Amino acid sequence: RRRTQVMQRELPRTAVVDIDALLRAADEIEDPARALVAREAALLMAHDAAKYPLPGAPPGVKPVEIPRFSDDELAEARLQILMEMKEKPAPEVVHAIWNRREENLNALRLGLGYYDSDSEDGEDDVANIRATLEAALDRLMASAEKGNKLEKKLNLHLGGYKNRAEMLRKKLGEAHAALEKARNALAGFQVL
Amino acid sequence: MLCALSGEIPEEPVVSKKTGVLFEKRLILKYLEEHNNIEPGTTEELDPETDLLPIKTSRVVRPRPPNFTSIPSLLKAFQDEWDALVLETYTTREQLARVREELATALYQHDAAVRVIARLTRERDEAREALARLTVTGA
Amino acid sequence: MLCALSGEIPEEPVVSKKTGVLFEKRLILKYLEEHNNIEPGTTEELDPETDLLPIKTSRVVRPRPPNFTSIPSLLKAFQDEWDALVLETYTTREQL
Amino acid sequence: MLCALSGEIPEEPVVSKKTGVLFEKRLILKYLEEHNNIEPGTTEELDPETDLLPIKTSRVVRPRPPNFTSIPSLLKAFQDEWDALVLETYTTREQLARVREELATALYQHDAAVRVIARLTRERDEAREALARLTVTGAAP
Amino acid sequence: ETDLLPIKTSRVVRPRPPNFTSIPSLLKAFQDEWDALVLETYTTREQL
Amino acid sequence: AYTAQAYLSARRAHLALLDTHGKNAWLIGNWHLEGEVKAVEKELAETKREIDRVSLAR
Repeated sequence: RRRTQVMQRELPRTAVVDIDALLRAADEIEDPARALVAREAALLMAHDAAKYPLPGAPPGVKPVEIPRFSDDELAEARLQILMEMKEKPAPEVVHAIWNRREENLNALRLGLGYYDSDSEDGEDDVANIRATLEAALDRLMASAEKGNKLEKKLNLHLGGYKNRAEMLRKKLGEAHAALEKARNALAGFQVL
Repeated sequence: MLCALSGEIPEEPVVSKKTGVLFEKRLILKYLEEHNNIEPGTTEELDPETDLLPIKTSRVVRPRPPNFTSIPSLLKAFQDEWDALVLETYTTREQLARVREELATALYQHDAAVRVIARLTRERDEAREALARLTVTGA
Repeated sequence: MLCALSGEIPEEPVVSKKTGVLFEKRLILKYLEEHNNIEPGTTEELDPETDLLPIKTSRVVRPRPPNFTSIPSLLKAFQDEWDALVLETYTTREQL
Repeated sequence: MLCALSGEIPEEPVVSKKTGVLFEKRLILKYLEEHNNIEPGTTEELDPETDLLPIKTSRVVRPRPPNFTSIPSLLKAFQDEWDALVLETYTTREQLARVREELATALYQHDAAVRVIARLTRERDEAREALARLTVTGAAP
Repeated sequence: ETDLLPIKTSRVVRPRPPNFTSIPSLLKAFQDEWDALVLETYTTREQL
Repeated sequence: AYTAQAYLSARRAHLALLDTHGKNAWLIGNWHLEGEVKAVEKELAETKREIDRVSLAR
């Protein structure tokens, strides 16, 4: 419970999190409350990586100590935030906003996580698209190699069964032709 | 296919006119002689000479083997793959819509919490300034 | 048993009450519509609403080949099957 | 109308008796099998034998384009449609992953804001207690 | 008021027009073409 | 590249399902094909027997 909530929740954000660079970016924030929130989020991400290392992340991440806070203080903060919360937008409004985002920006552009709203430069978008294409090509090559190995193993396992099925089908076709010829011969023999 | 009682491909299959369940001729005959002409799993009585109809397979058409490379089999496999992909896309879209609604609610709550945090920081700074002034004046 | 109209195992088999010939339900309905409700290969009229008995059994599952595991491979196989069916129909017409 | 699960007009659609949402019979049956009798878009359980009712109407005639009069053109059109559907599914999966990552970042920021708000409330309470103690100890003129 | 039930619409998916490019429509057309070819081949086989 | 990766993932899933159920699928298909071939051979044998009986009577 002392660890980060995102660590115990689903959909992990990043296996590798840099506390120092995120804290330096938090110090560059002009708004003081936003800077404090970003620094605390960096500390929470570092504690989540240290306490709950995701698959592929390096181990031995150093944890960060934090002061103890009562649940009553968190409940009071949540009540204050709910009192300060305005009217929630309807689901239709959020759906229309998402549809406008998917109509103005491209669906492939919206799917890519490097397409930010403030990234109007074509060079940065082109570099991000090139990096994403290189990563996708590497992943596709690895998947193709794994699928080729699996297909080779399956073919080596089931080639005899396939050959037996083909031979049985050919024998069945020859038997059907012979049966038709025999039926014709029987009809002719009866007439004769 | 398969037989209901024997569990294998019936050499001389027959179909009950009441239930439509295929069965082998000899096994169903012995069961009807042993179960007083009553079908298995049903309390209805089936006539061994009337309710049973033989199944005939004319060899006029070319016998297509039931392989996965068959054209109707390929069509059925394509339909099944399309249905599975549609179900997966529907589940993924439902999960994405739920995640987007949760992210929008989290963004609104984060904006409210940032406003509350700024107000609390201003109040704490004012209280610290008042405490410092009281400590300086309180000689 | 296999469908007499399709040449393979019917997904929804139906049998005539008098002829007792297994066929696909859609194929039997199309043949009845295209021949004024007449059993194919016979001179006796067939009623699809009363004389057709559906077959309630399990579905036969074809073994998927290792090569036929991709959408483009499936499309190529479907094109080859359609071309083979067209060639077989043309050869059957010429032989007739 | 179009089916709710697929977005296209089903050939043999059925309607739920609770919400009145049109769907395909096979797709709804597969979804109920996969989700253990859960209706799409809600959490209520609708029985396909009872809550799902078929609609008896005339078949809508789809206008076949003149391009779809040959085997190769129809095959190319079907291949293009399948490729478009596969690309749409991959884009939907990538967008869902990006939305999940963004929601995780937003939840981390919200938890950080809650912790900072609790810390600021504790600091403000301590400062207010110190100010009250100084005012009680001090002699106000 | 009781026997008539209204029909609701969900906008989870985009509106696809009922054209000839639909996957299910293409599958139905291919099945109909296969059935017609099978009927023609069966008539030709009976004649042969 | 995304379409190719989706196709590769679908092929990998199909290969995994094939490795899971290949023996059952091949056995069921072989049993059905053998039953159909046996039925066709039985029909041909019955026709040949009837033809032989007619030939003997003639």
